[PDB]
Amino acid sequence: MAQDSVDLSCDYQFWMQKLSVWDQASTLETQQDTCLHVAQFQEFLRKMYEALKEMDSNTVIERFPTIGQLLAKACWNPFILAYDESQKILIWCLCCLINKEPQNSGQSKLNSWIQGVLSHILSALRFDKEVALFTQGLGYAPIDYYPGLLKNMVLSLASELRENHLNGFNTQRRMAPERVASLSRVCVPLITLTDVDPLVEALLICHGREPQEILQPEFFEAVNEAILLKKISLPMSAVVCLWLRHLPSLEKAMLHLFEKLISSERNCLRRIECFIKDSSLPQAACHPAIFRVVDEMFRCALLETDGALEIIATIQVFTQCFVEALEKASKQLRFALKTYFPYTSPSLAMVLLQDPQDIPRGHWLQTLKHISELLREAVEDQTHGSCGGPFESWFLFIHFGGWAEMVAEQLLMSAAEPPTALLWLLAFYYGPRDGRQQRAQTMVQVKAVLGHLLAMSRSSSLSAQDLQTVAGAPAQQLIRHLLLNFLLWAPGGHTIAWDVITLMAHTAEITHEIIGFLDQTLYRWNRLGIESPRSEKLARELLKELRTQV
Amino acid sequence: MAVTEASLLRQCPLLLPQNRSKTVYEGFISAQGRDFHLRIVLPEDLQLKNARLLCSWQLRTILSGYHRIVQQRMQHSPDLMSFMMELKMLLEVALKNRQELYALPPPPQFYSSLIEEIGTLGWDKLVYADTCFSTIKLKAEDASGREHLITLKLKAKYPAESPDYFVDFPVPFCASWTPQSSLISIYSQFLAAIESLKAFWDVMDEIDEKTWVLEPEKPPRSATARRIALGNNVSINIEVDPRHPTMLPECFFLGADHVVKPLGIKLSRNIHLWDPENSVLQNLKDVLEIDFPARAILEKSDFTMDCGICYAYQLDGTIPDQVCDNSQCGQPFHQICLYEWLRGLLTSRQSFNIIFGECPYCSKPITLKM
Ligand SMILES: [Zn+2]
Ligand SMILES: [Zn+2]
Repeated sequence: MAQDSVDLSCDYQFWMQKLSVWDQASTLETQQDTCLHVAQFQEFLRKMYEALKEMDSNTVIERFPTIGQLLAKACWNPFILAYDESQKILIWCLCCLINKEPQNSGQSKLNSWIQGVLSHILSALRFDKEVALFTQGLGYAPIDYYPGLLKNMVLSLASELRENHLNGFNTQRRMAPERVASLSRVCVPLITLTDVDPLVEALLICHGREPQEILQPEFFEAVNEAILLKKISLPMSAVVCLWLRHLPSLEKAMLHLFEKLISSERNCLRRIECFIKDSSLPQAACHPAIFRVVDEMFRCALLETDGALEIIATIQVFTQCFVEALEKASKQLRFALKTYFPYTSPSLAMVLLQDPQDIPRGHWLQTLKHISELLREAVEDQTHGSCGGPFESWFLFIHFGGWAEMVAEQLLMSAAEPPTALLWLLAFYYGPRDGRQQRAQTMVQVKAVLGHLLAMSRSSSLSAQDLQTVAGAPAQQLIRHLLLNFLLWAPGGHTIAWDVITLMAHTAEITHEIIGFLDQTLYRWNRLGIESPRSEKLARELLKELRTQV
Repeated sequence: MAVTEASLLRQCPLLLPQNRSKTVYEGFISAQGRDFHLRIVLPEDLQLKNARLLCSWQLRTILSGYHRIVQQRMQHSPDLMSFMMELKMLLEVALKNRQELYALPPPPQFYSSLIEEIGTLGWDKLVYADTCFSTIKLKAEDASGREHLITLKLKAKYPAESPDYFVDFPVPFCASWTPQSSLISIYSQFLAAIESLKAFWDVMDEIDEKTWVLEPEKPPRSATARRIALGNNVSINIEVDPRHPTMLPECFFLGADHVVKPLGIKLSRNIHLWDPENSVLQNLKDVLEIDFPARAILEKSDFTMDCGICYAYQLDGTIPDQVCDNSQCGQPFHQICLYEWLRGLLTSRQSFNIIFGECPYCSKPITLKM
């Protein structure tokens, strides 16, 4: 109960003076301008609809001054009347202004004018003359040929574009580049019209030989947006070529993935996996150009946070999807891995690509122990002919889930006399760029902590305070996560998990982090097919209750 | 300057106005230390929409091709000064492209010094010299006994600027050139770089000897990849790192999905057993736990029977069927790939259901009947 007129009475004058500037978009500049502003116009009309619906016609005169001129100007512009719902709302506004029982001649004139403009929308013969004449003879109404004609109109145009593509450097008939840009502007307001989809796919695949961009960026954005909300459903080759010709559209698409992992679906990796596979990014990222730019936006996010676990998991999912699509669809002549991951020793990647589904559960220790050795070489023995640094070898290692998370659980499986190389790998995970004094201090703390935990596990089901003693910093998240892995692993868990979780969940950030952790872990288990049903049911119940605290 | 009173003097000094009303200019126009004859005529008024411009045959052969641009500039350019600025630029470009025909070195320094320097190297070295004496190529040996060539391309001023060095081997070759340096210097750096990469070479030499390398056939010295064949109708391709050859390679498998899978599994299990102290072969054999054939078929290798445009067998039911009418190519194609290609080229002409064009690989007459 605050404004009710003011913002709207301003927007009214803005839009009315703009419609007056526009009307019918018979030029270039009116067209580009309409296609831009149209989306807001739609919202303006929804608000206007709400306003006129709640009240009634012919009695009140609030904005009845120029509502007529506004709706007319709107209707004769066809880039407005072809956008998503504009027409349906414009009908509604005129249905409200009608009157059942006119008294003064103004109400009758209004109703007549309304019938006139509605008829112009629905049923006016502004089309070619001879084609109109031909049909009446055969006894056809507009409706029962409009569809085929459109269909047959579209296919024509698509062929011409198809032919212009093959005539690259040929003495004939060059499709005038003005018309290609024109079509690109005309497809934009009506992308959610199913009858035109054939035209889009042809425009995107038929790039042409012209070195300048012949399509205008209002077109790329509309297609891109519409692929991501699933309102157009193109085929994959079209979206890959859109990504490859308009890099700011690939940024706006990969940001729309980061909103998916930050806002809507935090730490539900099944909905992220579903989204990524359904989106085409994995299929598109088989192209080295797109994987270097998609990977660069992940790095920017990896640095802005100082190693957020939520980003890491998304990267792991993405990389797992990407792998079985690089594999799936490049039999002979595929790109060499130093071309996607160009900084590290290729050796290392070649190791980390090997899926742990393929390996027996018992031989994971050997493989990790080897990887650790080669990673230690690549970071600490930083000589020429190697990585750029520790961060880069880290950023690689992060891409491959499976390996990075099984580490603690293998230390617990070999908790008696932990191997120092695994301790090294784990300490390296939670912090690189530390220096040996830090890494050593962390490792010896961790070894002492593991000494405490093996003793506590082989003991009975004990309290949570005994755990806060050893927990009691820069090395907290490592110990926290190791202790959570201990809870899920040890059969002493499922009794005292809550006692530790409540105390550990100081803030909301640690809670969210632990939720993420547990989701990642169950995703990882269900993927690798490694499971103890105690931990599965335990983690599911804990996750259920922690999703309530938020 | 701005106005065409001192700026025209300063920017085209050897154009002299003949007429008092400055309408006819005659003289020379300069470009890269070379003066070209030029004679210009305006109308009674200062409009270039119509003007005469004659040149010497020197200047026309060099402004060959750009004739339409110049003709256009005559009509489009507002002032004479800007038209001359543009034509000197343009002339520079036409000269810089065909730099082959237009040059002269400074002999007193050049030809003698280069021959003194090739004597300082030793005439055992030199293997090739170009008639323009621009490109020369020298040879060196490995301690292992391998020949490696180096191409230099020399400018008009050799000792002044760097000469462009082109070499085969796969790490980027870096040559510290000074104005004091000479061919002996860069040659000593080249021998140093050779001796560095010895180990990579040893690896690839051992492989190409004791195994059926397949598709780097007669491989270069740049080549890091070796598609090795094993068993039958399956291969493992192997890329090696030059700095760390003995280190584990990038390897993966082409062929039958049912044969390769157990191999990938066995690899996964043995990868920890890799050791960069043995040989690549001596490591791979015990890692993948199999032996190789030593040239199981030498005659009928996998002659690539793929589209040679799309590089696939099985494009949409279609087979590589359309082939080349040539003994040296014999390259199959697809209808669709080869139709979309030939409809592109400018040379091609289409009868009723036939297109005649050039084979992509060998540029010989090839016919396609739809
Ligand atoms: Zn083909
Ligand atoms: Zn051929």
